[PDB]
Amino acid sequence: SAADRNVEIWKIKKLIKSLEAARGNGTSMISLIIPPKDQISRVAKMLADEFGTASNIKSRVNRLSVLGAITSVQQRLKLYNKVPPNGLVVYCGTIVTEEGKEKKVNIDFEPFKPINTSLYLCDNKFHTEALTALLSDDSKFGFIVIDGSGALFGTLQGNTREVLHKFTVDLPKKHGRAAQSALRFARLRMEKRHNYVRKVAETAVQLFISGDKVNVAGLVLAGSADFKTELSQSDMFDQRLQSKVLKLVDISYGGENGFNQAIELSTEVLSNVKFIQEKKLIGRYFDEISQDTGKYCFGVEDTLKALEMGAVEILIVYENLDIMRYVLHCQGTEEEKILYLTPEQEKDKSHFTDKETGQEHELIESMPLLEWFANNYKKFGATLEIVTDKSQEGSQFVKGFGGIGGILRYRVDFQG
Amino acid sequence: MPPKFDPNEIKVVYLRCTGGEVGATSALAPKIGPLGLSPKKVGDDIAKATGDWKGLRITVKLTIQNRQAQIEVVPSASALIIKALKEPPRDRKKQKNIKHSGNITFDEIVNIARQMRHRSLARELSGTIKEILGTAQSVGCNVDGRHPHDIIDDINSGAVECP
Amino acid sequence: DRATWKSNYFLKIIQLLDDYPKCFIVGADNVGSKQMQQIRMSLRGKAVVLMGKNTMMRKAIRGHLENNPALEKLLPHIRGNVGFVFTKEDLTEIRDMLLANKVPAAARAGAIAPCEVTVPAQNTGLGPEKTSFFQALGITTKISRGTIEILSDVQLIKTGDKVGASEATLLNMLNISPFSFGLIIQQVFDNGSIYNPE
Amino acid sequence: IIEPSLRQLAQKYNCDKMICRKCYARLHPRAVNCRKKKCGHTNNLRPKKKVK
RNA sequence: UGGCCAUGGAAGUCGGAAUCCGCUAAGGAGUGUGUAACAACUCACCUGCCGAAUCAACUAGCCCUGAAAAUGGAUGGCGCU
Ligand SMILES: [Zn+2]
Repeated sequence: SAADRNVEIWKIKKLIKSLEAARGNGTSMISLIIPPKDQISRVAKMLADEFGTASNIKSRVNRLSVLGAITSVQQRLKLYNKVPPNGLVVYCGTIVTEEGKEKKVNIDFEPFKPINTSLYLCDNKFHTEALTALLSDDSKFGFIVIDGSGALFGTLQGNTREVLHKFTVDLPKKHGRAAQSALRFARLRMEKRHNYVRKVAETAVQLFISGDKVNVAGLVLAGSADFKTELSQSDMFDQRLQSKVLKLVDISYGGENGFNQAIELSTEVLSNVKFIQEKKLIGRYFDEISQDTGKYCFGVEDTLKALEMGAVEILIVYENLDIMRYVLHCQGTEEEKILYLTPEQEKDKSHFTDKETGQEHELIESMPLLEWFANNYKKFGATLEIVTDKSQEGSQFVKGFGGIGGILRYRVDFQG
Repeated sequence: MPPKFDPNEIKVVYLRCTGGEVGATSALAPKIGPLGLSPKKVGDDIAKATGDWKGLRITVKLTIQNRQAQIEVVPSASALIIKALKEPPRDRKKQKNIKHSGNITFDEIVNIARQMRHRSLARELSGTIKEILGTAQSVGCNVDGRHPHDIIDDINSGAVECP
Repeated sequence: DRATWKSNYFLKIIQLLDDYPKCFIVGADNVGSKQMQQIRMSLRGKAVVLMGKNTMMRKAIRGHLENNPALEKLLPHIRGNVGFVFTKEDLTEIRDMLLANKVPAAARAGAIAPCEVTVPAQNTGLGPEKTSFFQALGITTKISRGTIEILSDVQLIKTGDKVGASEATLLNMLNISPFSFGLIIQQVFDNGSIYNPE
Repeated sequence: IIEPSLRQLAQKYNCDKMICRKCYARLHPRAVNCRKKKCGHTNNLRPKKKVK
């Protein structure tokens, strides 16, 4: 199910947030990650040697803690018999926290999504940078590799390199050694070749489409010999699939040996997709401002109000955003209020005396707003869109408009 | 309220409907709210206070603004009061399967329902109103284990008691 | 359907004729359902209003029924858009109640004018809008700070005059509704005797 | 811009028409069947799309 | 009568389970237009005029649409209603 996947993603996001905060002493923590194809025996051996090396670390507190961390991860790996699909992630350590509570901790988990990253690290903190990068990059891309020998279809997350399907073909020879038949054989050769293109296109429709709408956000044709060209510029290739064709890549090799080549050449064009979608989005937002319309809104004080009411269609946010949702509470009367505060207005603020009654109105701790948007944008209108500061329109949105706004479902008036 | 910003009396009414709880999607104030001195969050809290502990399965909200103090009331709709007098109360979040059980009798309880109707209907007294409110029920299905339709024709009660 | 209903409609009109010895023939004219509902609410206790057809051409069958004359006089007057009002109270009082109720109903573009309609000197209730619609025929209107104010009490339409389209629309925008009426009384039936609103 | 009654007069002649689904023939708005022998008096008709 | 499900908005109207009573002369818990949603408009029952047939769904004859080829062209030709 899709909802169950979303819950698992959120659980793991929460888990990562708790691990980032952790911290401990020296280099006690053991950030370990395993890729899916890898053998467990090989990792178990590695850890055993690392345990051996640690067995002469001059320090006391560091050494013992590290040995016990490596001991624990080795035991965790004994519980598995193979590295599960999606890879494995193991985070062992001896965390310090409040109440002087030097507690040991071990979190192995099969992560959501296939990850391609190996990692071993020891440090004072847990290294959850690779995971956060996989959570950000959800843009799957598709990869068709054409060749006279045989095709290949595959997919490509930020890290992960998939193979969906492939075939080979027994195509005819270039030449026909009869004068009259040369013409006919040539026409027959061109028909067989077109039927191959037709077959490839049909297989692409089967694979890359999901519920009459393409799952992949990009689509790379690679190969040689103006064959990938035939696929892009052809009426047989379906337009809904064809419209997202981003590169035609000239490679050497064919099949899996060329798949990686095609990725490397295509890497620059693939990274630019997110940037283009941002430009289109913010460009559409700024259209409304250029004309009268009045659909657009901006700033927490306005955009949230718009969101509460006659809702937004699209809510556009900067990635980073400072602004934070605090929960203010009264000592005596039990009155409360929530406010969305900037970095200066949140850090120190004499505003929060109750005034009417005459008491100190204590600010009970925050949940950060952009996270707040992510929590319950389903509650409001929907389509939470994060955008960077890189594009010229994006930089305007961040610097000028404060990195927050929304495109509204209908016209709205405002006051004050 | 006409030229700039003036309250001569302000007993201004406007009809909102639906209000089980606060509602995140809200849509309570704007347009009519802020211009006229009624705020937003406080107005939502007052609406929750009036429409709290029954009804929590949809309500009606006439909002009589006295300058800044709104007077929320629950004017009765027939289907709402039937749903209030059901097998209560599994409020929200399961729930889910669904709100259409509809085997909750109400024989002499609907007599109160026809009485509380704000005159209306262009009736010849309850004899005809009984027929109306006995069919408003999409869910209830009338007495113990009855149908609605033609059992209504043979009524033998409450003709002279409902005025 | 429409055999049993037709028989039921015959039973309704005969029962009303048997119950009440007095009927008030009222012309429906350009009338709303809302008007008819308001009339029902006002005349609920005493009178019962009805709206028929050429099965009101059937008082003949009531007169046939081993009893009544006098209903023979009522046959020619069931023409035009006609409805009945059966009742037992009185005649001149009920006529006054029918006259007193009525409804506004805004200008009919093309039809005759019953009274001398005027346009009092007052603001429209708008911003800087089209004064050209008012001044096209022959009205003195100024933009006296935003609002379109009419600057003189003038008669547009007189008695027995045809109402133009543009002037009818301007009256509808101003919320001036002298035209229409509600319902008219043509003839009466009172225990055998016929009157003509007198 | 343009007087409303005058406009609707012009509309009657250019806008309030049926259109044949087979041959695109422009037909009077009462139409049930087409005019045209080329489409065999189709009867697949649609209204001419109004300018928004 | 903001009917219920559906809140993302459907108080007749993206959809779907429903789907009856009152007033009734009579109007579907609604054909559509259109609306964020209404509104506003539009689509029975009955009259007023006029003055005998009217109308629906099938079906099969001839005719037509469907029906595009390369020298100029063939119901055998001329022609034929
Ligand atoms: Zn045609």
